[PDB]
Amino acid sequence: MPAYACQRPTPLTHHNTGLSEALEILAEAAGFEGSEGRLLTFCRAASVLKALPSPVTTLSQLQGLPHFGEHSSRVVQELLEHGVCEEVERVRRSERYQTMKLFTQIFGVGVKTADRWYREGLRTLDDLREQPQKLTQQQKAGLQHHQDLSTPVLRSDVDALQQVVEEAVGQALPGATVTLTGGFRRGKLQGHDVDFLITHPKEGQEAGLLPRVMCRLQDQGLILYHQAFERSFCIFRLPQPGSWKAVRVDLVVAPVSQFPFALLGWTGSKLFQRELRRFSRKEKGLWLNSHGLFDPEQKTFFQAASEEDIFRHLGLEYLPPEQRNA
DNA sequence: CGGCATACG
DNA sequence: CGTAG
DNA sequence: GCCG
Ligand SMILES: [Cl-]
Ligand SMILES: [Mg+2]
Ligand SMILES: [Mg+2]
Ligand code: NA
Repeated sequence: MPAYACQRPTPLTHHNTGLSEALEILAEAAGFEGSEGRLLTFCRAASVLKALPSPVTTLSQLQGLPHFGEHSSRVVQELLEHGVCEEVERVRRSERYQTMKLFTQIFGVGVKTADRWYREGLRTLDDLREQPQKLTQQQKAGLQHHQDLSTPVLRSDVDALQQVVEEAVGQALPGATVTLTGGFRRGKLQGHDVDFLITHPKEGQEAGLLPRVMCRLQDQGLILYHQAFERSFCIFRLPQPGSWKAVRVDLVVAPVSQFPFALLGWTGSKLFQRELRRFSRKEKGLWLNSHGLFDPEQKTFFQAASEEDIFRHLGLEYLPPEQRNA
């Protein structure tokens, strides 16, 4: 088992679901406390289990696996022995975990804001609704739409959204293309937002495109919330039988020269991208982001025509999106 | 021990 | 500070 | 919390 998540296939569904879920609770709690290193280790250990070819049934099977030391191994041992891990259950039940989870799920609210509200005594969404003057316009939107944004998006919904985005993009710039990215591109049947990447085959033509796209979607009455720019974090009106619901949609524009890098980054998973960028820098001495891949010694950027190019540049076996579910 | 990804709005 | 993967 |  290789130590980096980008060196191994990780399917969406796997053989150690309960164990991985438990480790991800501890990772999430670590993030709520600002412990980014512990969050990363628990996330990585969880991801190792997702990559295994069969269920872990005994503690012995963890020996030699990367990112399993005394703490993560103890969690797995308790789950194997008793079906529950007392540490995990205490987190789940805790008022701090539950409230930080609720608050950070609000669009516009991060860990820092959630933690401040927690220390001020706030615990519920209606607590926040009762002092709306201390809310940003983005938080106001997130709170008004919170209930809809909590219900998953289906692949049917995505197809309908992609058609309306394509219509707007086509008027904004004929020839521009719309690619579904994010979790749906990794094979998810549901998601909590939809991600699209927009480019144009003629380099430079995409400059200034996103404002034109957003104006057209807004004129069509489809935009419930949004803020020169190249990423737009929107709330869209999605038709439903006899009504509609709010859906988070991210729109991103990239020049075609950067499109493989942007496609790679926006397809995720988050852990996969962090691991790929860590691998690039620490093992290959190259600097990776969603715009390109830089050689800091020759001071040159790699050209890529495909994601396959990027994996080859980094000396990694190619993984399709469905195997990037780290 | 230091390191832990790297952007944009 | 928020957002993204 | 774990790795190198
Ligand atoms: Cl930490
Ligand atoms: Mg997404
Ligand atoms: Mg998104
Ligand atoms: Na949030």
